[PDB]
Amino acid sequence: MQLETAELEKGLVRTLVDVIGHRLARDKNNRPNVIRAYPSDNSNDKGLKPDQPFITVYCQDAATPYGWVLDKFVEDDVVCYRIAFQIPVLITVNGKGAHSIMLELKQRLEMSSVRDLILEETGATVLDTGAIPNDYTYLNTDFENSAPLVVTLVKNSVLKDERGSIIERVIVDGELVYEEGQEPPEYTIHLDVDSK
Amino acid sequence: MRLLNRHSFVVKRKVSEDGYYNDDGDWVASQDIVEVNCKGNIQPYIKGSVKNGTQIALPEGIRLTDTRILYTTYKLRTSDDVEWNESDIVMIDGHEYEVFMTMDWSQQLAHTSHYEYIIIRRDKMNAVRNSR
Repeated sequence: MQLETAELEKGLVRTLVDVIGHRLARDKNNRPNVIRAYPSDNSNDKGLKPDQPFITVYCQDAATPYGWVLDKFVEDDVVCYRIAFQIPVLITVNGKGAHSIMLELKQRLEMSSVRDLILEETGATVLDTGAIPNDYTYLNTDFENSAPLVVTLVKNSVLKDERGSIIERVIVDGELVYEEGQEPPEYTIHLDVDSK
Repeated sequence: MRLLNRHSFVVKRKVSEDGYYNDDGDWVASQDIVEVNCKGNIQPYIKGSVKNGTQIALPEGIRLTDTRILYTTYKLRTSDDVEWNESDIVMIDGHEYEVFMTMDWSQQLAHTSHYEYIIIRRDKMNAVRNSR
């Protein structure tokens, strides 16, 4: 499995539709309003703001606090590497009662279930979950209630080194001497070992 | 006059001024809403950083903000905490426009006394009720 935030966001979006979809608004296709941040298509088209309440998913960054390389192994003749990653994600609810919805979303991510569905879709484990503020932003006319939350994930990624190769034959030479630097060696041992 | 009555629009005035705070602290708007027919003139408001039909790009999507200036002889009122009344609503293009500013030019001259208002398009949000 390779690590790609584009897939983690999609998996989280698909999971949230079932986990917390009953509290959200629904579009013309009856689907709950969960979307990825900064919507756009065809390199210039821009999405419209859905009907409230809705959810936004945005991946912040990715780091490797756990060393630099976790494993190096051979799976088939191609060499492989494994690396441990950490990915903080930001989920926000916009509308009225955003805090009341974020609280229930928090209380469900900690269940034994749900954490299995997340791993089934994204193949990642939930590591931490931060606090929830209760924000108000003026916009125009009326304030909008919002409630962000940060959910950190952990995943292992594997890549293939197509430039690598393996050793399958070894040739060894040796000598024996009574004294250091004895120019004609007392004995010479030549060895050759094949994998087969 | 003719130019002051070029446009016809609907105004929603909350005739009752009995809004109050519940025993739980929530706000309850005045109950009796009444529709009226009025005539005036509506033009775009060009001043400073004012935004007429301006598309706004946000991480959450796209918004649309608009604001206009209205000349009329009808006395519309904005929110007032001392008099304890709420503002009026003006229906333009099927959307709501809340009266935010007023300028009293009445009682100045015979044939040219009027009023000026700045009306801002109401933002989109979901509805909730607290009525006791």
